[PDB]
Amino acid sequence: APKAVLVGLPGSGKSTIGRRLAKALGVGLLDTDVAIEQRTGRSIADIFATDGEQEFRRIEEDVVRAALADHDGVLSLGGGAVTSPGVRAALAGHTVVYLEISAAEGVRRTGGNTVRPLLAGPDRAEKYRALMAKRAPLYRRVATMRVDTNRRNPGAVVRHILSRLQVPS
Ligand SMILES: O=C(O)C1=C[C@@H](OP(=O)(O)O)[C@@H](O)[C@H](O)C1
Ligand SMILES: [Cl-]
Ligand SMILES: [Cl-]
Ligand SMILES: [Mg+2]
Ligand SMILES: [Mg+2]
Ligand SMILES: [Mg+2]
Repeated sequence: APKAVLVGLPGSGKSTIGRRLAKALGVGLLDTDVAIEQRTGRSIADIFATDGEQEFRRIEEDVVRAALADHDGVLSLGGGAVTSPGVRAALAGHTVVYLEISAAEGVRRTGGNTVRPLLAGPDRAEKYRALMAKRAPLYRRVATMRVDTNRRNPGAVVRHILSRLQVPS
């Protein structure tokens, strides 16, 4: 089972923190989005476009539950995985790190040409605030440690992480 599970919105640092936290703890990183593409042979975008979000969430839930059982390092969950009650259920008892980010920073950090079915222009900032508003309680419900990525250098938020895992609370 994973040493840590990372949850948060797109732009919250899951891939980069994942990377730094993993190096720090000395294990591998798995991203569930990558795992979905591997198992299905399909792009995330294609699944949403052709089969739709609900089918994506079912696939995602199965991949996440498997990953929680089978992987021993750091696991990063796609930003919408916590909307699935079965995912929240499976997270019970794990160490779960919520990477908190404000809308402005999150919006800035997601503004490239990455394909994002749920965060595509125009009015991306409105869409991001909507996701935040809906998902905030769900991240909070599952998380065992929260870290602020808004201002801190990454390598730092991670110190908060490696240090935190280690001592009581
Ligand atoms: O907000 C979402 O529902 C999604 C976030 C993405 O994960 P990241 O947060 O890893 O980009 C990816 O799973 C997909 O585009 C759906
Ligand atoms: Cl790494
Ligand atoms: Cl899901
Ligand atoms: Mg980096
Ligand atoms: Mg893809
Ligand atoms: Mg299916």
